[PDB]
Formats: sequence, structure tokens, C-alpha cells
Amino acid sequence: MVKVIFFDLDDTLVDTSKLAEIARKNAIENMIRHGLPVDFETAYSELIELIKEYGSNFPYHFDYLLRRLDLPYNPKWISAGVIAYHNTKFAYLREVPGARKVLIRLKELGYELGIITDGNPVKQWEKILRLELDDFFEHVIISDFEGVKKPHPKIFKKALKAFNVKPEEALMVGDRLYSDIYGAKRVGMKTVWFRYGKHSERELEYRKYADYEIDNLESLLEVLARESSSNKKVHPP
Amino acid sequence: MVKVIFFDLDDTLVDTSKLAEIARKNAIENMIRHGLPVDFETAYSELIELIKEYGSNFPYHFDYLLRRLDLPYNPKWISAGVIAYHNTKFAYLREVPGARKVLIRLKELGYELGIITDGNPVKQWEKILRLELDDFFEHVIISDFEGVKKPHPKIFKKALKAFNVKPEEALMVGDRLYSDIYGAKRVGMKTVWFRYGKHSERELEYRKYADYEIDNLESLLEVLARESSSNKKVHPP
Repeated sequence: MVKVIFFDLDDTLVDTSKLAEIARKNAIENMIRHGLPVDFETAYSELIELIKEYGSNFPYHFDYLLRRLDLPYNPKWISAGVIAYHNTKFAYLREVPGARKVLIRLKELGYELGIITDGNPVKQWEKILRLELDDFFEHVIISDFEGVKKPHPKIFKKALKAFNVKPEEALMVGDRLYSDIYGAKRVGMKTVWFRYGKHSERELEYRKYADYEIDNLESLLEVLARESSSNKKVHPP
Repeated sequence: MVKVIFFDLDDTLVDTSKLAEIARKNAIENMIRHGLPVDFETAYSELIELIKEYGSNFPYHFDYLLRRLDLPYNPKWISAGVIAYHNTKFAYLREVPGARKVLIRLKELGYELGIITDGNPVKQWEKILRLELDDFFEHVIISDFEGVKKPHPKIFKKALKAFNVKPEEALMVGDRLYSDIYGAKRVGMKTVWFRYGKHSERELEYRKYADYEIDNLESLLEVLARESSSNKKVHPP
């Protein structure tokens, strides 16, 4: 008996990865527009390699890109990249196609909704408030408050307790088979894998933990309607 | 004709990983000594999991450990961990066994020595100065200045240029088959893999790039003496 539907935030409700990609491309293009003496293909390829070598959250990608290209520190070029990166984030932040329409319909149907995500609480809430997703959700469960990262069972159990619902009365929708799907199924929740983006072979080994698979968020409505034989019921282990 | 010998810093000349392990264990033990209501085995296991979930350089491991254990923020326990962690680093920073004796002998024999490493320049130099390794090396090549990470060829080529030596006139000694060995061999240097610590199957696929393998730093002297048929010579591609 599904009463609560939980969603991951990034790449399920919000188009985070795609936005990041476009922001990075625009950053390089703006650096070039302002003088960076390198072609886009070369500069962007090096940025990607730099990101894989130094990490996604390294604070000096643009400064190090200049070092990598044997160019002297140039605050003009670096600022050009930062400006374009931020401008992109400000202008294109958006929901994954169909997300809002689906949320509105779920509320119209009477489901209670929640979010289960990882990351800095303020940053995650910024996405929620900027996209006006706030009153769609009764609770926003963030793993960092609990000192764990999904798929750790602690955060999923906390989500269930917040809504005071049994595992089988909850359904998790997420794009990541390991962190979202396996995590929710391990504690007894129903699961819907949103096949969005690319997945590694290791991640795909967790595909069995998904009760349903959808390529479009709209299809979630079909799944829930089908779940009209209830979930399974009381019974056993 | 080996004229220059290059060394990686961490886990080749300096016992970095082992020191970090002991520092982490001591941090947990000190937290417990000051009240942390958890047994060492449990607390340390969670710390390790926390490190794998949040990263080696996350600045709030101890704060998040409390969150993970459902304990209220306690600055006393956190400070106890920080104190023990730093005390350990201060008291036990040391060379990998045999490193200094080998460096002294290499200088006595007439080799020019250099370091090729990754990381924040100031932090790497702190290890060098604290262990009084300074005048053993003519040049300390740090990848971050070049905006790349080993095994990128750029940093190895820079090292060769600094010493104005041909690739075959240089030999690289390092514990990592991918970042140290493959990196040096790719540009033409002679290589000695120091089998220290654990190595993954993927790393082991680069074992062919090592000309020699040693389990003790002292054995490097034997390798160099053997290299008494020169390296190979002028010749071809």
C-alpha cells in the first residue's frame, strides 16, 4: 500500500549533471572569447582531464588549467570562466523534464512526497527553493545530517521514521542503482529505477534491486497505478 | 649511463601512509580516553567507512563520526581526536626504513638526486625539511606547479629538463606502478619499483614497466651497481 513516494534530488528531479556539463563548456568558451590562446576542443579536453586528476570539487580548476597549458596566471581569463559558469547555473537551472507535472499529479492523487539525498544541506535546499519545489515535500531527508552517505541504511530508516510509514508503504525513485535503489530496497521499500544518464557495469550489478524501470518520469504514474493490487501485504519475512 | 636518480616522496622516502594509519588509530583512542562512549573497534571501523564515503581530505571526519554514531556535537571529544592526530604526526614522522642511509651512499657514490611528487608544494616541502632531506636533492619537482598529476608525461619531462639529462641517464624509484613507474618509463627513464604497501590488480597490470623490483630500499644500491654495463647506450628507437 504505497502512501509515500521518495525521490533523489540530483538527476532525478533536478537536471544537475547536464547543467554542470553545459556550465563547464560555457566557461571554456568564455575564456576563449576573452583571449585564452587555445581552441575549445583542446581546452575543454584538458579541463575534463584536470577534473579527473584533481577531483570534481577542486577549487582551482581554471587556475590549474592555465598551469597545465603553460600559460601565466591571468585573472582576466579565470574570471571569464567563473562568470560564464555561474551565469549558466543561474539561467539554466531546471527540473528533469516532466518532473514538476509529475509532482503536481502525485499530490492531486493524494500521495505524500519526500526527498532523500546526499550533500551539503544548504546547497540542496538552494535547488529546491530556486525551482519552487518546497511545498511538494513534507520532509527533505539529507544524509549529511546523519554522518553517512546513501546507500547506508541509516538514512533510509530515518526517512521512514519521519513519515511514520512501513517500508512496504514507501517507494523510492532514483537514477542511481547503488546509492538510490539498492539502498531503499535493502530496508524494504518498493523501488523504481529512473534510467537516466550512464551507468557502469559495477552499478548495473544492482539492477535486480529495482522493482520497476522507467525511461521517463511520466511513466512513474503508470507504475503507481499498476501498484493497484496493493504492494503485497502484511504477511511474512 | 645513470647519472640522476629520482624518487617519489610519499611511501618511498617518507612513511606517509603508515603514519596516517597510526595517527587515525590514536585519534580514536584519545577520543575514547576523553569520554567517547564507543569501543575502539566500532569507532575506528566507522571512521574508515566515513573516510571512504566522504574522502581522505574531508575536513570534518571527527564531527561527522559523532553524527554517524548519533552523538551530540561535542568539541571536547573532537579536540581530543585532533590533538592525538597531530601529536602522532609530530612525534612519528619518519623516513621509510633505510632511506637516509641509501641517500647518503648515493651521494657518496656521486649520483645527483631529485624528487618527483604530487601535492601541495608547501606540504611536501614540510616533510623534506622536517626530515632534513633538503641538501640531498638538487631539484624537487612537484606536479601541481605544472597543473598535472603523475603519470602525466609533462612533469617527468620537466624533471629531465631541470637536470639537463637524457631519459636513459635517469632512473625513477617509486612504490606506485601507475603514477611512478609507468610515468617514468613512458618518457624513457630506467625504473625501479619499490614493492611497498598493497597494490590493486589494475595497478599490477603496469608491472611490465618496471625494469627492476625491490622489497627494501637498500637493494637499490645493488641494482645501480648491476647497471654497470651502462644503461644500454646511444643507438635506436
